Amino acid sequence: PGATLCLGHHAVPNGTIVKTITNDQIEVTNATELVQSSSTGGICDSPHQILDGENCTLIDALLGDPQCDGFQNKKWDLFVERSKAYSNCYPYDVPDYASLRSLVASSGTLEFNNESFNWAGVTQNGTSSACKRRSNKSFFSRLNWLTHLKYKYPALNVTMPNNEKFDKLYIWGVHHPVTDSDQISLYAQASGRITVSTKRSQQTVIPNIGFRPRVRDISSRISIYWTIVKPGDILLINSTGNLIAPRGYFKIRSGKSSIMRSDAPIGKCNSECITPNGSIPNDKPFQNVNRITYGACPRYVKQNTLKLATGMRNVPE
Amino acid sequence: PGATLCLGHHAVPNGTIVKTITNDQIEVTNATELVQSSSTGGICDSPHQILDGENCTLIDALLGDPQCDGFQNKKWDLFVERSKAYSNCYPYDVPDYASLRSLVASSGTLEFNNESFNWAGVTQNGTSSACKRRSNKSFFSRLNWLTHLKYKYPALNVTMPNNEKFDKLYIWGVHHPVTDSDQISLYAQASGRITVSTKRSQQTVIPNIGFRPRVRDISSRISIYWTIVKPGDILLINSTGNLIAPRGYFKIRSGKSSIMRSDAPIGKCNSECITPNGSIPNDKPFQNVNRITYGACPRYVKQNTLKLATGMRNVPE
Amino acid sequence: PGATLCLGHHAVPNGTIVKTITNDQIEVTNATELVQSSSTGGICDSPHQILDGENCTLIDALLGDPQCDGFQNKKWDLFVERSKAYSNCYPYDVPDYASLRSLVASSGTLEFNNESFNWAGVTQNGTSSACKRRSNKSFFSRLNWLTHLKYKYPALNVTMPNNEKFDKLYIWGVHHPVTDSDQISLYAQASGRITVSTKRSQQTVIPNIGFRPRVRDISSRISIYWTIVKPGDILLINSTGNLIAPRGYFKIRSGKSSIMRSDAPIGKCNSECITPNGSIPNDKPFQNVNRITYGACPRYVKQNTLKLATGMRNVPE
Ligand SMILES: *[C@@H]1O[C@H](CO)[C@@H](O[C@@H]2O[C@H](CO)[C@@H](O[C@@H]3O[C@H](CO[C@H]4O[C@H](CO)[C@@H](O)[C@H](O)[C@@H]4O)[C@@H](O)[C@H](O[C@H]4O[C@H](CO)[C@@H](O)[C@H](O)[C@@H]4O)[C@@H]3O)[C@H](O)[C@H]2NC(C)=O)[C@H](O)[C@H]1NC(C)=O
Ligand SMILES: *[C@@H]1O[C@H](CO)[C@@H](O[C@@H]2O[C@H](CO)[C@@H](O[C@@H]3O[C@H](CO[C@H]4O[C@H](CO)[C@@H](O)[C@H](O)[C@@H]4O)[C@@H](O)[C@H](O[C@H]4O[C@H](CO)[C@@H](O)[C@H](O)[C@@H]4O)[C@@H]3O)[C@H](O)[C@H]2NC(C)=O)[C@H](O)[C@H]1NC(C)=O
Ligand SMILES: *[C@@H]1O[C@H](CO)[C@@H](O[C@@H]2O[C@H](CO)[C@@H](O[C@@H]3O[C@H](CO[C@H]4O[C@H](CO)[C@@H](O)[C@H](O)[C@@H]4O)[C@@H](O)[C@H](O[C@H]4O[C@H](CO)[C@@H](O)[C@H](O)[C@@H]4O)[C@@H]3O)[C@H](O)[C@H]2NC(C)=O)[C@H](O)[C@H]1NC(C)=O
Ligand SMILES: *[C@@H]1O[C@H](CO)[C@@H](O[C@@H]2O[C@H](CO)[C@@H](O[C@@H]3O[C@H](CO)[C@@H](O)[C@H](O)[C@@H]3O)[C@H](O)[C@H]2NC(C)=O)[C@H](O)[C@H]1NC(C)=O
Ligand SMILES: *[C@@H]1O[C@H](CO)[C@@H](O[C@@H]2O[C@H](CO)[C@@H](O[C@@H]3O[C@H](CO)[C@@H](O)[C@H](O)[C@@H]3O)[C@H](O)[C@H]2NC(C)=O)[C@H](O)[C@H]1NC(C)=O
Ligand SMILES: *[C@@H]1O[C@H](CO)[C@@H](O[C@@H]2O[C@H](CO)[C@@H](O[C@@H]3O[C@H](CO)[C@@H](O)[C@H](O)[C@@H]3O)[C@H](O)[C@H]2NC(C)=O)[C@H](O)[C@H]1NC(C)=O
Ligand SMILES: *[C@@H]1O[C@H](CO)[C@@H](O[C@@H]2O[C@H](CO)[C@@H](O[C@@H]3O[C@H](CO)[C@@H](O)[C@H](O)[C@@H]3O)[C@H](O)[C@H]2NC(C)=O)[C@H](O)[C@H]1NC(C)=O
Ligand SMILES: *[C@@H]1O[C@H](CO)[C@@H](O[C@@H]2O[C@H](CO)[C@@H](O[C@@H]3O[C@H](CO)[C@@H](O)[C@H](O)[C@@H]3O)[C@H](O)[C@H]2NC(C)=O)[C@H](O)[C@H]1NC(C)=O
Ligand SMILES: *[C@@H]1O[C@H](CO)[C@@H](O[C@@H]2O[C@H](CO)[C@@H](O[C@@H]3O[C@H](CO)[C@@H](O)[C@H](O)[C@@H]3O)[C@H](O)[C@H]2NC(C)=O)[C@H](O)[C@H]1NC(C)=O
Ligand SMILES: *[C@@H]1O[C@H](CO)[C@@H](O[C@@H]2O[C@H](CO)[C@@H](O)[C@H](O)[C@H]2NC(C)=O)[C@H](O)[C@H]1NC(C)=O
Ligand SMILES: *[C@@H]1O[C@H](CO)[C@@H](O[C@@H]2O[C@H](CO)[C@@H](O)[C@H](O)[C@H]2NC(C)=O)[C@H](O)[C@H]1NC(C)=O
Ligand SMILES: *[C@@H]1O[C@H](CO)[C@@H](O[C@@H]2O[C@H](CO)[C@@H](O)[C@H](O)[C@H]2NC(C)=O)[C@H](O)[C@H]1NC(C)=O
Ligand SMILES: *[C@@H]1O[C@H](CO)[C@@H](O)[C@H](O)[C@H]1NC(C)=O
Ligand SMILES: *[C@@H]1O[C@H](CO)[C@@H](O)[C@H](O)[C@H]1NC(C)=O
Ligand SMILES: *[C@@H]1O[C@H](CO)[C@@H](O)[C@H](O)[C@H]1NC(C)=O
Ligand SMILES: *[C@@H]1O[C@H](CO)[C@@H](O)[C@H](O)[C@H]1NC(C)=O
Ligand SMILES: *[C@@H]1O[C@H](CO)[C@@H](O)[C@H](O)[C@H]1NC(C)=O
Ligand SMILES: *[C@@H]1O[C@H](CO)[C@@H](O)[C@H](O)[C@H]1NC(C)=O
Repeated sequence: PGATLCLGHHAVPNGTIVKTITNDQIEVTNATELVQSSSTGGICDSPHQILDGENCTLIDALLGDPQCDGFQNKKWDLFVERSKAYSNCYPYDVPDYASLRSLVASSGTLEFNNESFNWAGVTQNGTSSACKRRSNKSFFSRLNWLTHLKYKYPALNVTMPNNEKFDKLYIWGVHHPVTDSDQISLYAQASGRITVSTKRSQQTVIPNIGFRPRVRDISSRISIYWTIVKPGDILLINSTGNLIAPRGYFKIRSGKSSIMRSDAPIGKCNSECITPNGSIPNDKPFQNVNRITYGACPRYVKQNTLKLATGMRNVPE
Repeated sequence: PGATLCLGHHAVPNGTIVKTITNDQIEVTNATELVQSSSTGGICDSPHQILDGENCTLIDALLGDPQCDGFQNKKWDLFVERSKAYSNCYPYDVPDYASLRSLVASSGTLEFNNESFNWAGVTQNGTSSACKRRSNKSFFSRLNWLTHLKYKYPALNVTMPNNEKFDKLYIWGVHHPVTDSDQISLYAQASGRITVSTKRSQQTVIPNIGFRPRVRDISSRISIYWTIVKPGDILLINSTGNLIAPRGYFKIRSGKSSIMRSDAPIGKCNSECITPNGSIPNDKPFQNVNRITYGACPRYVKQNTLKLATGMRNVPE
Repeated sequence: PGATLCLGHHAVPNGTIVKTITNDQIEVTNATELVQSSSTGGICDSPHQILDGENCTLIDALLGDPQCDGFQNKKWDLFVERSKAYSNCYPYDVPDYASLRSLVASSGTLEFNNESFNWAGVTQNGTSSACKRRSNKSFFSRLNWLTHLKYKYPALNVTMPNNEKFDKLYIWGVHHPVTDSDQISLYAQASGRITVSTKRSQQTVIPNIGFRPRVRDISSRISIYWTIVKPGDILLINSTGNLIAPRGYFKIRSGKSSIMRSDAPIGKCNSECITPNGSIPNDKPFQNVNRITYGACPRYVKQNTLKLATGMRNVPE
């Protein structure tokens, strides 16, 4: 009689369909998903330092809009900007806004140091009803609106050396009055011109008098500029009117900081990978949640699912 | 005696040489080409909506050059710009020309709506011998050259609200006269200044009087600018001279539209993939016709040919 | 008794560890390194034409700084800029500096042709103590500082046609005086304005009078601009003061030329691939020396080492 000895392999009743080089649909005993397609819906507050902008854009927190005083000197790994954020100060624009936003986001700090600028012969600390704190007329916290003193505005020619070991970021502005009579009532002369320079750079800006549409009841504008001053260099401000003066400088650092637009709530939890949709697990190599990511994240791909076989071909009985 | 039974495989007299991981030249029984290397030489007019610019650049058709009146309100999937195209109106430049061209190309429409701007106290509809229609002096169809009325040009301070559900694109310009006497004869005052603003943006432009080389016998210039006005925002134009005024707005859409430089003829045929060389079949995954493509196109690669084996190794008798 | 016949394969005592799809560490009999991780430390002077900038930036050699007279009309495949390089002429800036540097680097030539500009009614060849040659006051070699003649500066309205078969690059500038009295003592009128145009382009620049920090004892500045003039086009310079005039044009070529920042010494040797660290062998497909490369170079990758098996699995006795 003898015996029979059969060689074989396992199978399962419930196999999984995968793709190969030669077949778009072949059943294997087991597979694992390589694309992360879901988020928790919230941004975990750990392990990255998250700063929720709430009502404030980064630039409003920089300039010191009345709703953003809580942000002074704060640092972040990720600044989260909300779609509802709105400005509540004097109407302004920033030529190159995207660049200033980027460079501050990347620096990751609003650390500010006051400096004693000698604004000889002018009135300091100008305020406006378009920028209230506690119903008092106010202004951007980090800027100094200079105006005439006893109907004179003598030329400014003011220096601030950088004797630090680090770079300084200066934010400053030019005021564009609505009319020629406004120009005279504020600055006591028919126009201005502002030149801000260092040993290696120069910027001159001309105020442009005229009407813009009313925003928070103001038809004038402020235009915001910035200047970086290296160790051993010197800031020189030379102006005859219309200067929205710096009060000091911001520290500028380098590191891993960034900014993200999201309306996702911040939660008490721990996740390395942040998207605008919320944090996502990062076990998988790929994800199709969002191209926008921050941290140790799977790579964004177009596919919904990619199944990696983890077993043999399934050949059921 | 018994029998002999031989196992074997086919071969062909005429095999094809392919590349593998271990051999740059191995003969197989059959192969297929994966790189499309030829075009028909013409651009098929289907299934994309093709607009042949003929003598007109997109920007000339936008502004309304005399040779481009046939283009009014036309739409396209692909605007085809010809190398022979030339301007036949007042000499102009567009700071950022590439961006205006891109944004209009991408929008895919020249749909224009006239609006009633109140140009109180000036002469409208200025014309020039450098921009003829039917030998009559004329001007860009979408722009309004304003000049003095009875040797006065009172300040303009004109508003146009956007109460639509869509964005409006405004095209406007500044006239740079050749001389101080030209400035006075056109605008009745020594210079101009133009500020165009919205609630969220502002542009001011200064005319610059002086000689440029003659183009179509004109040594002055026009510089072209644009402004996008969102729903609920308001256009404000404030100027004292030198304004080349808008007559209305263009619709701005988003979609699949673009622009291509080509001298290929347009034919009555159907092809999904367009290159400057002409339409190409899109059965193959790769092509080496042109990096510039539009539609469902193979991907551009450097290789002339890539042969995919579709049979076994060929081992002839 | 009979015989025994055993089939087998070789092995070595000293195998090499490689990575595969299924194992990060498997021993093979032999392998070869695919990542170049070392340089010689010097830049080989062959086979590319190397131009060592020594104390000169490319832009200083272009303008004709006193330390850069040896560079006149030189050509390069690779211009090497040293970190110690410094300027020793009148303090200047170049709006778009990076672009002018790039376009000259890419052109690969400082070939300069003088032209006879008719500067009727002004003093030519102005010099300064901030730009010495042999202790004599001097100026940038390729620029012409125009000033008043007998306390007059009549308007300039000067033409230079391009009747060549090639494009011309013109470099020119605007002088920004420190004070209103300086403006008058140099140019005999209260301000300037410079318009440089062609048939297809226009640039106007306004001088901006004021103090900048002293650099080589000068608080004024020069701002440098450029203009390309095509065959058949015409350069037109129209100015009333503050013009730092061109003396001629540079040739502009296209080809394989570039620029690199490096402090590596130049040696007498032959290597196709240049990095800032020095030349590297290019036998391997990859390298981790520097992302910055010039010539026939391996591709930059993050890995230190990638070992390609060149033998079987090593199974020692
Ligand atoms: C089909 O094939 C897949 C892939 O091989 C198998 O999935 C693995 O299953 C094993 C055994 O259950 C898993 O091992 C466990 O992993 C946990 C950590 O999870 C990591 O990866 C997952 C991915 O989903 C993430 O959730 C997470 O962030 C981690 O990165 C460990 O915590 C587990 O530990 C447990 O056992 C150990 C034994 O020492 C103890 O220390 C602990 O007490 C603990 O209880 C465990 O190691 C493995 O993660 C799975 N891999 C993947 C990729 O999912 C399936 O099991 C297989 N299915 C079938 C039916 O055969
Ligand atoms: C060497 O190997 C290649 C690849 O396997 C073989 O090429 C295939 O040959 C078959 C049979 O001739 C082709 O099948 C036919 O395809 C036509 C559609 O063409 C598509 O792909 C080509 C690519 O060149 C494009 O021109 C075109 O845009 C399409 O995307 C069909 O129209 C044909 O239909 C005919 O038969 C069917 C049968 O039902 C009928 O419905 C119709 O009446 C009609 O007459 C047909 O299906 C196939 O396209 C080829 N593939 C490729 C990639 O070229 C070679 O045959 C082989 N050579 C040898 C000697 O063995
Ligand atoms: C482990 O596996 C590797 C890869 O197979 C083997 O390395 C090869 O070894 C052979 C024989 O020594 C080498 O052949 C020689 O190449 C020289 C040119 O070098 C090129 O590549 C190297 C890469 O390091 C560069 O240095 C160089 O820039 C070149 O691009 C030739 O000059 C040699 O010529 C000599 O022999 C010929 C015979 O005709 C004569 O003409 C000359 O007189 C001359 O003396 C020779 O051809 C080959 O380059 C190596 N390849 C690589 C990638 O390194 C190892 O040998 C093997 N190790 C073991 C223990 O088996
Ligand atoms: C130049 O044109 C602009 C735009 O048309 C004019 O601005 C408008 O000025 C009026 C009058 O001051 C403003 O009216 C005010 O509206 C507020 C808000 O409702 C109200 O509280 C005030 O009592 C007053 O009615 C109007 O808001 C403003 N419009 C815009 C769009 O800014 C400007 O007056 C013109 N200048 C001249 C000199 O004519
Ligand atoms: C750059 O800073 C300097 C230094 O303050 C400014 O120059 C100074 O400007 C003032 C006011 O414009 C000048 O005073 C005026 O002089 C005229 C001439 O007699 C007189 O009529 C006026 O009543 C007034 O006194 C002053 O002379 C001048 N100083 C120098 C050294 O030139 C300059 O304005 C600043 N630039 C900018 C853009 O702000
Ligand atoms: C400032 O310089 C420019 C450039 O040299 C001068 O422009 C030139 O002006 C002359 C005289 O009007 C133009 O001549 C005309 O040429 C046309 C075409 O052949 C002809 O039909 C007319 O009868 C006349 O001869 C010339 O085209 C023009 N050149 C350029 C390059 O634009 C300008 O006159 C100078 N301004 C002053 C105030 O000197
Ligand atoms: C922005 O729009 C406003 C409103 O039209 C413009 O302001 C107005 O400009 C005119 C002409 O410059 C001023 O009239 C002039 O007043 C002087 C002073 O007495 C007089 O000598 C002249 O004969 C003439 O009548 C008008 O007062 C002024 N209105 C206001 C409210 O300031 C302004 O020019 C526009 N800006 C631009 C850049 O166009
Ligand atoms: C406007 O402000 C600037 C910046 O504070 C003033 O520039 C400074 O001017 C002084 C006086 O000319 C310069 O002093 C000189 O220093 C050199 C080098 O040590 C020395 O050789 C001279 O004998 C003299 O002491 C100083 O360098 C310069 N500072 C800077 C940073 O540029 C300018 O004077 C002010 N203008 C007015 C009208 O007040
Ligand atoms: C562009 O080039 C033209 C041609 O040279 C310049 O125009 C000319 O400018 C001069 C000086 O500004 C004018 O002469 C002046 O005329 C007035 C008016 O009577 C007189 O008071 C002065 O004493 C002087 O003679 C000349 O008339 C004028 N020519 C023309 C045809 O307008 C213009 O300045 C140049 N533009 C630039 C930005 O440099
Ligand atoms: C995460 O957020 C993104 C961005 O909003 C979502 O992608 C959008 O999905 C909508 C449909 O819900 C589409 O209309 C848009 O085209 C998508 N936007 C972009 C920018 O691609 C995405 O669905 C979200 N994913 C998850 C898993 O929540
Ligand atoms: C399609 O058009 C392109 C662009 O003109 C052709 O590519 C050029 O070919 C010429 C030689 O005829 C070269 O001198 C240029 O360097 C190429 N230009 C570019 C931008 O790469 C191409 O040959 C055409 N292809 C076909 C199949 O017609
Ligand atoms: C070649 O030069 C590069 C650039 O300086 C070197 O890369 C730097 O290495 C230092 C450490 O020595 C790091 O701190 C920097 O982050 C690196 N710089 C950049 C820009 O990546 C590199 O080490 C040199 N390689 C060799 C083989 O000499
Ligand atoms: C943000 O603004 C809204 C009103 O727009 C207000 O209800 C809310 O209290 C503000 N949040 C903070 C944190 O100030
Ligand atoms: C301006 O305000 C600050 C407080 O913000 C104060 O320290 C300073 O004395 C004020 N200066 C003047 C001139 O009013
Ligand atoms: C285009 O211009 C040429 C002359 O340059 C003319 O022959 C042709 O008729 C024009 N085409 C159209 C469509 O107007
Ligand atoms: C300007 O021209 C248009 C026709 O293009 C006409 O409707 C309008 O009445 C003209 N306006 C004036 C003020 O001449
Ligand atoms: C470069 O400058 C240094 C001083 O800064 C000098 O020692 C050296 O001789 C200069 N080199 C050349 C080539 O002129
Ligand atoms: C300017 O200098 C050059 C030499 O660099 C000389 O040829 C020319 O004659 C000088 N011109 C004047 C007007 O001084």
